[PDB]
Amino acid sequence: MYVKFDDFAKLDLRVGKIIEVKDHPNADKLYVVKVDLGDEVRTLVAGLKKYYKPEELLNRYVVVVANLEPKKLGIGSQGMLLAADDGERVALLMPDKEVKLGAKVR
Amino acid sequence: MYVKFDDFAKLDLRVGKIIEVKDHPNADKLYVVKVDLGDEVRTLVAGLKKYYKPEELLNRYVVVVANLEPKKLGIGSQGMLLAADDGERVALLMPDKEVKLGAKVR
Repeated sequence: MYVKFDDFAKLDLRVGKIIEVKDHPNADKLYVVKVDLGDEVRTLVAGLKKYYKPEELLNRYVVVVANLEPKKLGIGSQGMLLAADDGERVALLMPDKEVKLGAKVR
Repeated sequence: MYVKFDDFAKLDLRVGKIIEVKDHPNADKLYVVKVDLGDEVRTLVAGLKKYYKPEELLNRYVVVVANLEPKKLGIGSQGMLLAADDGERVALLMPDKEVKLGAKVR
């Protein structure tokens, strides 16, 4: 279903860096990662335990929907990391080069 | 400004592969690329002439807002490739691993 440009612009996609990956004590397959957006530190709950080992996620440049309305998952989460998934594999999005943390995706 | 989850779900972010990069005769800095979404072939107008040489964009796995309402830019365009930009550099988003073309980003 076609989406209008403003419907896209409403989203604030930013580039961030995962600073901490901790296990979410209150959910089996969720990780509680902290993302560094340069001016702020978004801590969000992401389900990547099944596809990523903490060692892999740390220091990774990821893409997050920064302005997603805060939620309580267990623990407080704000935003989500984007990753593609072809029903089989799950692969996080990332810039092809490094950029100022908090870089606007458009 | 907080965005509701459905406001995010409205968008169809897909992984695609750039099959062709041609110069847009009717605009200085625009490229007219064709993206392979696996089941379809989205041809969209992207302004990357300034940051990417055709040789670099070809065979690249990129992320596109598939369901963006078709537009006439000059030439017909549907959707747009996502790239981060810290006001200086411009870096396309891409999966960290390869995935079925047309893979849903979420």
